[PDB]
Amino acid sequence: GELKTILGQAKVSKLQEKLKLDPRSKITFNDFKGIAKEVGIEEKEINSVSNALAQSGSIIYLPNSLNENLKTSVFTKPAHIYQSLEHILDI
Amino acid sequence: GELKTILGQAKVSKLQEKLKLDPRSKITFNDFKGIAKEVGIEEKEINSVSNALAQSGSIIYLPNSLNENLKTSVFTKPAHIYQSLEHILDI
Repeated sequence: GELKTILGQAKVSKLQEKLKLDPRSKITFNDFKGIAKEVGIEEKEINSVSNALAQSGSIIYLPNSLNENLKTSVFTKPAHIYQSLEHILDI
Repeated sequence: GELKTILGQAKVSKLQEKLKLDPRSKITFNDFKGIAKEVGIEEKEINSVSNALAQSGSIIYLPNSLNENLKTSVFTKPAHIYQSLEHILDI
């Protein structure tokens, strides 16, 4: 199923590109779902895609957080957050 | 916790930026593992990180492919592959 795998991945790549163009750096998870649907990602796959993007460091999305804000927020440009955190904690 | 999750993700973000700057567009999984180790990702974590990067569309990695070339190859700049494939097949 190499062809099917690649073509589905291509949609998430488009999602990554669109989050890059978007000037927002923090959006709601509902906002994120809408952008994912714009590039053709099916509803039943959005949760899985959000998890893959978080584990790959492409977004920060912390649905298990008890902080009400982080729980429903998607950070779409997390490189700045990673770099800032390692700077201020000197690690 | 949120902080450990973010700092773990930061390593995979660093891996993505190393792969972007590497002149090669196709590397062995062995070489991929080595670059990941350079940024602190252990061999114990590599399979999960590669799954997340593949599902995110950040790499193409088809280890179960029967084509002997693809099964050990990591495509580190797949954006051009996605574009070409959708173009030549007209969706």
